[PDB]
Amino acid sequence: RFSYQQRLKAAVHYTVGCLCEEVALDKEMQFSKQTIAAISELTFRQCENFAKDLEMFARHAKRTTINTEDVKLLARRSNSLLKYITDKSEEIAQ
Amino acid sequence: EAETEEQQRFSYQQRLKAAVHYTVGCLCEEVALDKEMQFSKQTIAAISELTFRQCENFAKDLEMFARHAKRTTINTEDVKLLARRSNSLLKYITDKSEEIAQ
Amino acid sequence: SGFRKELVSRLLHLHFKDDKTKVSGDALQLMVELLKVFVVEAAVRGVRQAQAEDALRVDVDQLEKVLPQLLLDF
Amino acid sequence: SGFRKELVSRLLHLHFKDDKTKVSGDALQLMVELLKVFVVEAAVRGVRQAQAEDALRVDVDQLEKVLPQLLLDF
Amino acid sequence: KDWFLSEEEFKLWNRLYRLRDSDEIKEITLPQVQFSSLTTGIHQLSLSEWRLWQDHPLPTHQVDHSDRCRHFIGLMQMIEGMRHEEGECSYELEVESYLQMEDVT
Ligand SMILES: [Zn+2]
Repeated sequence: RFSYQQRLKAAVHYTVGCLCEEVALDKEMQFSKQTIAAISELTFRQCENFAKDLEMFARHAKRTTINTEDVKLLARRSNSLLKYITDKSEEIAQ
Repeated sequence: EAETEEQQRFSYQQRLKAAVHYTVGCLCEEVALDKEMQFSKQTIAAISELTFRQCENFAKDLEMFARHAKRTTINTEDVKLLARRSNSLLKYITDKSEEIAQ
Repeated sequence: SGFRKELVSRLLHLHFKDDKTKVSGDALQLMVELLKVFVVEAAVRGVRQAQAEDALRVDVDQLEKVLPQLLLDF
Repeated sequence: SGFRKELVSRLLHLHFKDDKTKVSGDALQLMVELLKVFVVEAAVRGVRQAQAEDALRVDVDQLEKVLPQLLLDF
Repeated sequence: KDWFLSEEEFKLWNRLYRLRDSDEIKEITLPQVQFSSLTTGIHQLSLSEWRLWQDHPLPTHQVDHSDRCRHFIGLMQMIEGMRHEEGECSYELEVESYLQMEDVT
């Protein structure tokens, strides 16, 4: 009865809820249901930006397959984010 | 010495901010005519300072986008990527690009 | 706890403009991590704003206070 | 009215990380146009915000309200 | 496993997270990208309602503030500093002696 996109959104929302429950436990602070839904809606939108950017970045380098340099480019604005993603890339590569 | 380099960096910054501000004030006077509303001087100052700072963001991205395509010279493809958050912005810029070609 | 790669793959494909586009296996793994970092960043920043106000929980108000600076970082 | 190519070029060179970096003349002329759209988009959003508040003119409080989304769109 | 929620995960989402038509807020939306120059149960997330909170850098967790976020913070500081000027503008006074006409049209 759920459309494809409703099922993706629900899957996203549930994973967001679970990550928030972990944070809530670790930092001793609960989240409202509304906050968790808000973070999910932000995350779904963020993934749209990420996906569109990744496709355009890959194409800008004459590639149809997105690679880990496209992802690094996604992370370019924050030094700690880029470092984190660069480290993880090396990890995967090992 | 280092103090001289700093005074010169500062004075050259203010030159470029002045030129941005002049131009921003002209563009906002045109919008003001067209939309029949005025801007405070403070609003024009704020838009100029935003535009000045936004040049740094554009400049850094152009350079990274060029480098992602193995180029040290920035091209109009790099520029179109700056417009990518909006389909209509991207459309408007791609046209200007094509008009600029011919 | 995190996003399944099967889901992230479909999430990325949902927005691609071109049917030719693919995602490398390593890139997908990285996008799995990046989405989690985003969620956790929003959540912990909302927590800090709640702690700073001595609030009982993170409500939408607290998230919205941290939002412009979060979205500008990403 | 608008920006001169020469000014746009100085603004960009001030900020490049690498002195090798150069800008094609076509790129430069397209940056002139993009900059103008940016400024005019800022000013028009400010006008629309002032109207939403029945204000008679655009003060900085109205600009403040449209700034985040403007930065995110560029 | 699968991209979609299992029966158990779906049940959990339905009872813990899913927003309902009888909740005070039944939907959260994000403002859509719009370029102007070219709802009872519905909460649209605001990027402006808390503008007076934005003139200082907020805490981070793992992700440092970006340069554009630092510029945003600095612009908010500039605006705060000018908010109560009537008429004659301090920014003009700081830059206009550096203007060179050859730079402009
Ligand atoms: Zn930030």
